[PDB]
Amino acid sequence: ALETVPKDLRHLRACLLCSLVKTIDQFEYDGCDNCDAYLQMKGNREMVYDCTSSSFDGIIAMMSPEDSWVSKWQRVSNFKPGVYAVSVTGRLPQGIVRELKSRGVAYKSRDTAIKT
Amino acid sequence: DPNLWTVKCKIGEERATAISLMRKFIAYQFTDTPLQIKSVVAPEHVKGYIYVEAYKQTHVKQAIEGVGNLRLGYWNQQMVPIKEMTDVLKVVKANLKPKSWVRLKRGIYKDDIAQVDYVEPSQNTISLKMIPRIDYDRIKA
Ligand SMILES: [Zn+2]
Repeated sequence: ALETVPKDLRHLRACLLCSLVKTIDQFEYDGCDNCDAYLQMKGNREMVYDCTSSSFDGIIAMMSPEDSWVSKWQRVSNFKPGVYAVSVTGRLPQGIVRELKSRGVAYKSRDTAIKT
Repeated sequence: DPNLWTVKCKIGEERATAISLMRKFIAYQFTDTPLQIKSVVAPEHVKGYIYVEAYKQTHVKQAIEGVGNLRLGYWNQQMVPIKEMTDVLKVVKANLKPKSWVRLKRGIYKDDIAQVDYVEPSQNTISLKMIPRIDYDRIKA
């Protein structure tokens, strides 16, 4: 859709769960689409900087996760089409990751990149 | 499994090409001439060409028609082996973490190592640790 596509290249962040790369205005207005009920991101800016982090590289034009090897490798087949990444460095604090497992949400590290 | 093709592009324009392709796909997806491309990879370390995922070469050949940026890489479509389907996504250590060491390019402390202290969420300025090198106003006039 036209709401997930980034509008302006400047000031762009990325999520850590599904690695959704969009513009800050969309994050403040729309927020994480693939995970909204379990993240509570729409309607505030503090949570955006809390969970999402700008430390990420790589961009991929995901359009058919159901039929794509990259989606299987990145484990993003059960997500909506959009502009994702391949390496998001960061880790959520110890106050939000706890409730994810209780509600039936497995928290995995999307930072597929290597260190040294 | 689908194949990954390579197409040449201009140097310094990779995110713009990606967003333009996304806009074209979103605008020409409910028409009689959709795009069969699966995805495109634009690594940050590379600068000068982009990748594209598709089964046959005719798909990407007919999918990049009309764009004025990929005109250069239109008469040749190279195919890479299947072993190169996993090294493109690899990244060697983004690169923004506090209490880390970084170097400077401009200023006076050129080609010197420093250390980060605090990061501003506004994404406009960042602190830095460094030992002064000035002469304390004794040599200069
Ligand atoms: Zn996410």
